[PDB]
Amino acid sequence: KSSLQESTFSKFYSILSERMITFHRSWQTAYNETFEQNYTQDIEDYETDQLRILGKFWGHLISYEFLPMDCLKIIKLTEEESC
Amino acid sequence: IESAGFETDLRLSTNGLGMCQLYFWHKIWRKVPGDVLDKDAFIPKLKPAPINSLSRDFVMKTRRRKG
Amino acid sequence: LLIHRKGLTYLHLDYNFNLKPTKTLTTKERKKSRLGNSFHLMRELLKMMKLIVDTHVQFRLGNVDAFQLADGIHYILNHIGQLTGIYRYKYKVMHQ
Amino acid sequence: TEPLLDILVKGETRIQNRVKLGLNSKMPTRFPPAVFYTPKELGGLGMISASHILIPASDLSWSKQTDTGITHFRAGMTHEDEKLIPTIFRYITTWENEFLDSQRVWAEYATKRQEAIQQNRRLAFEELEGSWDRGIPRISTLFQRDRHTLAYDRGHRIRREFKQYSLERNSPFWWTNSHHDGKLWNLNAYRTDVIQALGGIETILEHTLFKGTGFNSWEGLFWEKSQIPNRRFTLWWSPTINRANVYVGFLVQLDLTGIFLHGKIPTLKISLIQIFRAHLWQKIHESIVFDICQILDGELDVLQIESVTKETVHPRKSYKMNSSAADITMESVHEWEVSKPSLLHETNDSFKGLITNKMWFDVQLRYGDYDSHDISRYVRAKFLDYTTDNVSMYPSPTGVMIGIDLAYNMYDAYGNWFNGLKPLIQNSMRTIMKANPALYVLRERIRKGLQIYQSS
Amino acid sequence: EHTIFTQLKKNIPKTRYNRDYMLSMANIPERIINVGVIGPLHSGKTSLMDLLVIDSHKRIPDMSKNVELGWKPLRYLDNLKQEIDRGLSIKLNGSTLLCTDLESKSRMINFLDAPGHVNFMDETAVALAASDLVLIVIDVVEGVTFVVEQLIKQSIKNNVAMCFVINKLDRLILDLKLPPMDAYLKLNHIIANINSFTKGNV
Amino acid sequence: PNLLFSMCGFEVRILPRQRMEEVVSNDEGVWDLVDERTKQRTAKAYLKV
Amino acid sequence: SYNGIGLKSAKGSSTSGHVQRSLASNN
Amino acid sequence: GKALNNAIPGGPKFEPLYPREEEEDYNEFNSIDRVIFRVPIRSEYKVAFPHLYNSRPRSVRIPWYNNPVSCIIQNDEEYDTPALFFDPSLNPI
Amino acid sequence: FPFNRTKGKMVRAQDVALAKKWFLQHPDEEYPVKVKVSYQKLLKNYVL
Amino acid sequence: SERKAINKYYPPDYNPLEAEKLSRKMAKKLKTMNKSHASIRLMTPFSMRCLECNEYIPKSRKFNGKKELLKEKYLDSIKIYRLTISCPRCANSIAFRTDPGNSDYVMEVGGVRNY
RNA sequence: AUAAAUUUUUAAG
RNA sequence: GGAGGUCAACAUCAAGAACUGUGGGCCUUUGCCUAUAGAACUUAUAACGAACAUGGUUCUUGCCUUUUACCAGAAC
Ligand SMILES: Nc1nc2c(ncn2[C@@H]2O[C@H](COP(=O)(O)OP(=O)(O)OP(=O)(O)O)[C@@H](O)[C@H]2O)c(=O)[nH]1
Ligand SMILES: [Mg+2]
Ligand SMILES: [Mg+2]
Ligand SMILES: [Mg+2]
Ligand SMILES: [Zn+2]
Repeated sequence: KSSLQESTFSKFYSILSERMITFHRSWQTAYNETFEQNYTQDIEDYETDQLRILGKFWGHLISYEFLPMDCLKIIKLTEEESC
Repeated sequence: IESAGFETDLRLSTNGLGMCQLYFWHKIWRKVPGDVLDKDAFIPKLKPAPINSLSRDFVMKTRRRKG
Repeated sequence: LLIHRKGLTYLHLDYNFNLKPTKTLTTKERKKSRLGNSFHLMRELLKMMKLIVDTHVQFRLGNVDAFQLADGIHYILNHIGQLTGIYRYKYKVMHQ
Repeated sequence: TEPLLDILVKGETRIQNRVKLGLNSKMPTRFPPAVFYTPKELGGLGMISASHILIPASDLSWSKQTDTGITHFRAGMTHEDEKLIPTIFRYITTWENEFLDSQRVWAEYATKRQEAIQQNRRLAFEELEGSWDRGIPRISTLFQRDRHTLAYDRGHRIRREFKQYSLERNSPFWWTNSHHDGKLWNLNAYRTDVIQALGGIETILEHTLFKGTGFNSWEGLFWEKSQIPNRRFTLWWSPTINRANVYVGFLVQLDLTGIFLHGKIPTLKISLIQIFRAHLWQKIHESIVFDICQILDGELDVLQIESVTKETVHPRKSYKMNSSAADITMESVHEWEVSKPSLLHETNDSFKGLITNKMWFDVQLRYGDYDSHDISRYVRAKFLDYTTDNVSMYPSPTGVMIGIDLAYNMYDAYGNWFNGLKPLIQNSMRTIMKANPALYVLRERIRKGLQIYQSS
Repeated sequence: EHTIFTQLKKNIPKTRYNRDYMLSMANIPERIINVGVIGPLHSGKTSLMDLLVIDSHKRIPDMSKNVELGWKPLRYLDNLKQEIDRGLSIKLNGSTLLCTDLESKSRMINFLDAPGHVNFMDETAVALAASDLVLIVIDVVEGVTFVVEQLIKQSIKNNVAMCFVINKLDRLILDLKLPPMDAYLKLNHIIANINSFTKGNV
Repeated sequence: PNLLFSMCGFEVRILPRQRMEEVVSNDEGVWDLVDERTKQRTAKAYLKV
Repeated sequence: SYNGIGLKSAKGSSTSGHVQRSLASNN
Repeated sequence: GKALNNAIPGGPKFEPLYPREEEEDYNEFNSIDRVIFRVPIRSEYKVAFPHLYNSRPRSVRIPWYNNPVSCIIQNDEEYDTPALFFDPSLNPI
Repeated sequence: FPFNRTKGKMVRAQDVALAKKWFLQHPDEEYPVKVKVSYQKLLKNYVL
Repeated sequence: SERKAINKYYPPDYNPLEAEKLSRKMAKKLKTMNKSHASIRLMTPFSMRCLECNEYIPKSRKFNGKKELLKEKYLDSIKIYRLTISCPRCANSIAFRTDPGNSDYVMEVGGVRNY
């Protein structure tokens, strides 16, 4: 939520979440669960701008494998169900 | 090579009770768990190297000191 | 006797060894009347002594207590920073 | 960079150490960061602290070689209580992100403009509002008034750089013209974040005199006018800068008042004296004592009081803070059954605890600091101290103590209590705090010192 | 600075047994004997040679009134500054003196006091190669630990007669407080335990 | 492997992502150099003052 | 323990010289 | 601790006594490529064996090394326990 | 010390340090930072 | 005896308001307090020309000089002061007026202004 | 698997 | 004559691990060699004090308008 106020993405929050992941698996579970919570429940609120922050912020997490990658499976593309 | 600091580690960690002595008589020797010639060994760069290769480390170093 | 001998009669000492002017001073007074760290330092020092000797006095008078005494001179010896002002004329005392 | 972090720290700590010399101190306890970092609109200096952070300390010998990373953090700057403070570099977007945004934005504006041209429409000026502040040329600059002239201004950068040579005063921003480049940054968010980083207006003003002026709410305070004069500053923050937790300093009671000074603060004496003049302290004391003597006069009926007589007070007792003596004394028509001592607001009392005849009152004024602004504790401390003591004289070993902070305009009373008093003293005091002419003479005069108007 | 050592002819202590008479013993080869003293850390070696010496010599300049009744043991054979501050013994140091046996015949003896730290075994090898017999000095409390085993194996390896000393008996009662019986049991356990590693003798 | 230079007050160490032998996500004081066409990031530019 | 991190001493550095291990980067 | 500008985690902090470390000859000797990192070399080593682990000491003193490892055992609990008694802490022999 | 000996000589009243043995020993644990700082301070004076 | 002095020793009794009354009575009998006159060190803003020795006070010169509260009061209430300055060459007193309505001074009795 | 804590004031000009 | 004294004076207390006297031989008294007698107090994780202050000069810093007063290390 704070990262969405910054008006532009910053490497700050990426390296923050990365250093926070590797310390304890509870933070693994934390970021995974929050990924599902965001993408599923909470996206409908954000304007197309803040989406530019989220997109890259999760991009840095996935591309370097911290996320991990298979957790992208939640996404499903259908005309019927998509936002 | 692992005993560089051992004694004081022990003697402090127990709050002065205890003692240690390191001595070399039987002249035992042992393999270093690495493989002496490998290109892919991981050079930790300021960390103690992982046990999979300690030998490629030690040799790649001694050869740098010698020449 | 050292104050008046110098010719200054308008600086009064109280009985706690605080040195206060009894008047507003013309300039040449302030010049004549600047007293150095010798005097003032010794003033502060006596002020300490008088202070302790007083605590024991009020013990002797019965006015205080047994234990309240010891707490008393403890309080002095720790709080001399606040109760005296010796720390002004030699700042070295700040170590103690 | 290690050295520039170290130099920011030394720099700020050095300027703070310059204001500290501005009075007399280096002392940490006198100057909690609320003093420096509260924005001017609340009366603090309003400096912008970039030096707290924590500074990577890693491995002097190796960092000459590898760039080991950050293995450790040395403490950047200090405090008594930590709190936290925001630091600028967080509130200014990094260059990367601004150039990227510049490229996407100017691409989008290229397209949209081609929409206005091809469809012969005009820019909605709302359709462009989303990106209005994005881009290194800062789209807003398109629409400034003077653009027709500015297109004939070229070579502005090199001119800016050679302004070094033709005039003395530096121009700290030599790399932009706010005309051509717009405005590349903003802060004001930082402002609010500091105010709530210190605990908000409610905790901040605990440090000031704001409660002494009598104003109930902050919002209506205009100050007076952007530079705060130095005197007005030391008054405004005085109950911190002067405080009883001071490490070393020499207690000196002011001339005719009961204020204590720790050490020597240069301005605080002149400002405080010019608040308390014409022996205003005595006038306060005798004012309150007198009015309580009237309210006791009217009530002789219910309380069975032979005589309410304010004694003849030794002239100095008002501002003598060591030992006090009874101002108003009481007398029993029939006789009185009093209770064990309590606070003013403690409800349950068994009035059959004691039986006495004479009661006495005291009014003990005190000008409080941010260390101890709590009264009731002070009042019970006094009352117990004296009533237990042999020296302090009272017509009977039963009485009531009435304390007041004139700095925070607060009060309380820790007495012995028999039926009928508390319902009197509560209401009556609640009037007196807003009543007496004297206390009103303060509350105007402090307003003269701090230069405050209540608008609206 | 470097060591602590006495340089004059007139300050050498006075040897109540008449040194001149000792040097005469040197003519008789059978008479003089070489004993080294070896044993693990803080077994009391050097402070034992102290007992021998200050028994022999009449007046030693190195005695403070303190160490003479000493709370702090006088350590005569220490001799190096580094070994004084380090608290340890480093370079081996001996002495030569004649002493009367229990039958009152006097014999000349060369003690070689070796260091006791197991990194300095290099200089116990010297004490073996020189000395004719070895006193192996043992702590009753510490018992015989592995280094003692190596001292008796090196002794019996070099064909050098052995004698054991059980030192630090004060630490037994005055600290551990063992009942009179239990101490004796402990001695049976040690003396029983050392014979185990001496194959040809008991 | 490095290519150093400095302009204005910025000092820049350019490492091509090739020869870094490892690619680690790094803080915001470090630029990513993006090719025109491939849209990749081939080099990190480390910045100091 | 002072391992070679920190300052030669905290006098002119105006800080408290308080150093603490970084929980951030370890593995 | 002072001469080497080192601290025991509970000990005092002093001044350098040799304020200039800044001089460094760029040379092959101590280069990383030539060093093997095993064990961190904590300070307590450098205070313990000052001449060994610590390159270029000055005005350093000899630490005194070791003592006998006191086994002392006493009873403050019962006054009527005897003076000589076999304490359960000891081994059974 | 004064205890093991059982004999000795008088020492001037201000020469018996009662509080030295407390700060020569380790700081312990539960103590807040404020007193640990004091142990360091006193040890510094002693060493000097 | 410090230039910045926090306290002043008072006699042990000293009813302060009583001293305000008795001192208020004392204020009439003294010569200095009642002088109706004043002495101030000041400057000459508009320069000068002396009308006796025709000496020139060139632009702005320190003087020990004399301020007087004027019986006039500008408008309904504004204070207006009259200053006097002695000439260096000759003994002569020149006076000022301060016009609050017209910020600049206007002067009289013994001097003229340069244009 | 961390337990690492600088200060602090008076006079004169 | 013994015990003492909150009595005094005069010696001595930091060094070749170290004191003093004396006998004998050589040089020519000193000094070297040899022989002999007596060595209180203080010293080895070094010192008269199982404790612990200040000052002067000279450098290095730290505060930072200047001087006292100072910040913390070193040598004498
Ligand atoms: N209880 C007790 N302790 C002793 C005895 N003898 C020596 N010690 C202690 O043990 C330590 C060792 O004594 P030393 O003889 O000086 O040490 P060492 O024998 O030289 O030890 P090395 O230097 O290795 O030869 C000393 O610090 C003594 O205090 C003893 O007879 N009884
Ligand atoms: Mg030994
Ligand atoms: Mg002047
Ligand atoms: Mg001058
Ligand atoms: Zn004239």
